[PDB]
Amino acid sequence: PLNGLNGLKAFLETKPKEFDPSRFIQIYKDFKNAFFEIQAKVIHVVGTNGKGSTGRFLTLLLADQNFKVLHFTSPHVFEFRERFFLNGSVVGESVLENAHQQLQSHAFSSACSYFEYATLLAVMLAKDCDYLVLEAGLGGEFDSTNALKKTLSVFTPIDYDSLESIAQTKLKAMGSLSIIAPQQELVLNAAQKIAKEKHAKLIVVQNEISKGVRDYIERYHLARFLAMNLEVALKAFETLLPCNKQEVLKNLKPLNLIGRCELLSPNILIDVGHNPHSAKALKEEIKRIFNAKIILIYNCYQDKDAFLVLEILKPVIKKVLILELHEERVIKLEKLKGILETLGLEYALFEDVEENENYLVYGSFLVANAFYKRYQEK
Repeated sequence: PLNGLNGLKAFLETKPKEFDPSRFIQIYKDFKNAFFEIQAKVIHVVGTNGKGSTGRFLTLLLADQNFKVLHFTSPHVFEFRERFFLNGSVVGESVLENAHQQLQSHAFSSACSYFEYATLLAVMLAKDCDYLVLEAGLGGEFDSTNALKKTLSVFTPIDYDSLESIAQTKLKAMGSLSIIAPQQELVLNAAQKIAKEKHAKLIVVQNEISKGVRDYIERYHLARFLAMNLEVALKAFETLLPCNKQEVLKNLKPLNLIGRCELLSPNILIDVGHNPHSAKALKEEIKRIFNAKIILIYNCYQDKDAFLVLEILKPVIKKVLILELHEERVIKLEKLKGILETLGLEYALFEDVEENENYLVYGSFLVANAFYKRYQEK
């Protein structure tokens, strides 16, 4: 399907995943000429944390109103097609290969970067959708998703050169109508200044969780996801559909994201997070699922509070197996060893999983995807 000489998998391998802002603007113009100007209303999800859950919550609410929605996310945990959540499910392989087959014969498709091609695939897949929930990549203000006309932007919490510089690149591409989750003070200030400069409407989400959202989270034991992420998605929903007065949380299905609190096997739990909030939720899920101390397979980036996360997990962790990663912004090995020694956690390097033991794989998309490849090859 996605395989073969002309398949999508081979085409993506000609685009090694790791600069010309004018490129995709030109690519997208050619796409619209050669194909179509998408009619779906486009929601641009921009931020540092909570992009995935905020966007998927909004997608689920819209789908519950019998709307056709595509949710475009990045990166992926196990398979590339995770990036396209179409009409309530991950896109089928043959549907994705068919979109690729239509695109690949055009020059602008060969000019695409890896992520730029994924963006065009999302637009192709969403041709007949009512809404396109479009998560920004790492391109900043020149991100490929910036080239599509937007109905609404949703700014999830922004965090870590400087924080002001991060906020600037994300917020500068705000359109006429945007929802902003609770932010740090300088980020809210920067957003308000830009909105005034652009005559735009900025809807500031109150730092407040409704009973309906609390009830939904407790009813499904969804502590894995910040309640505020659903509050922001609900505000987006109400902003898109101001005439809807239904109690949409009562029949909202439980949120499930691939690679979040996911049992890959009876003895392997996998999660791409790295946060005190997700660590607490995984501790609780470890207690429910295994009801014993387990082994942690772990690494993290240099910018994260590894100490606190490991301290939170320690009560249910008997040993840490460090998943050696040489990518550059990963924490240095000896520094991580010192945190584990401060905490009193036995550790070693990860090599293989034993069938008689239980494991949590945790730390990043990178940690989970790199584990999965080594696990795949047995």
